[PDB]
Amino acid sequence: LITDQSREEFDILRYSTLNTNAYDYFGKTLYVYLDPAFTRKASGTGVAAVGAYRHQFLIYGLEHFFLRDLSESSEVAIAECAAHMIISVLSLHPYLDELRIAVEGNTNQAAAVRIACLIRQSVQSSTLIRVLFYHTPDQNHIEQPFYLMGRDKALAVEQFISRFNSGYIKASQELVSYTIKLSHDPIEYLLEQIQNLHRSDDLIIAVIMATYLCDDIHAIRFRVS
Ligand SMILES: CN(Cc1ccc(F)cc1)C(=O)CC(=O)C(=O)O
Ligand SMILES: [Mn+2]
Ligand SMILES: [Mn+2]
Ligand SMILES: [Mn+2]
Repeated sequence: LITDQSREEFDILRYSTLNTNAYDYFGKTLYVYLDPAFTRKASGTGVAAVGAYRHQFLIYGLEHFFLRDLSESSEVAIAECAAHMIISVLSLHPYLDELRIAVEGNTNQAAAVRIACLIRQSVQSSTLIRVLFYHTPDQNHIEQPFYLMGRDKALAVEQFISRFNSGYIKASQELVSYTIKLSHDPIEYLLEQIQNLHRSDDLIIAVIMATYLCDDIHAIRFRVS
């Protein structure tokens, strides 16, 4: 259960990240979590781009979208959508010099590795940046660029609820979203998913997980793909 004050302050108090006199105030690494679409009913693809300000977090980008055809063409669509958001966030924040991405590979491990590669090729065509992916060892023990969700989801949700209520999770006032803002405010949209958090959710799961993978404890899992 999320406090009404935290919801109110999340809406009215946002980080002004474009003052050139304040570029050296923020963390220089962008953490991205991607939750791909999974179908009786179909879920969408959730993407969140978070960063650090001291011991707090700020959301830079959010993407939530549903596909019309889910046969390999969707992999290109998911990757391009995520890459477009990342490129725009990096264009506005020149202080970001590292990119740490986690692609959820629970639904399909092979498709997750394909998406990771597609994002890496798009981002590297557009900008010169260090790109690291979360690596998990597969059935054959070879490290692959995907994240596997399990029991730790309970820990990540718990951690989030405590940080959110303390006001340690804030939005950027130059928050990038190409998929949302379609008769919405991206924050008001995210807040609706926050109010339904229990003990569609793809966007809040991406926010919870991106802020969870910020920890030093996970740093060793991020490698060049
Ligand atoms: C079923 N899984 C994979 C999963 C498996 C085990 C686990 F602990 C956590 C996640 C989904 O990711 C579903 C989803 O996004 C959705 O319905 O929007
Ligand atoms: Mn408002
Ligand atoms: Mn998922
Ligand atoms: Mn999902």
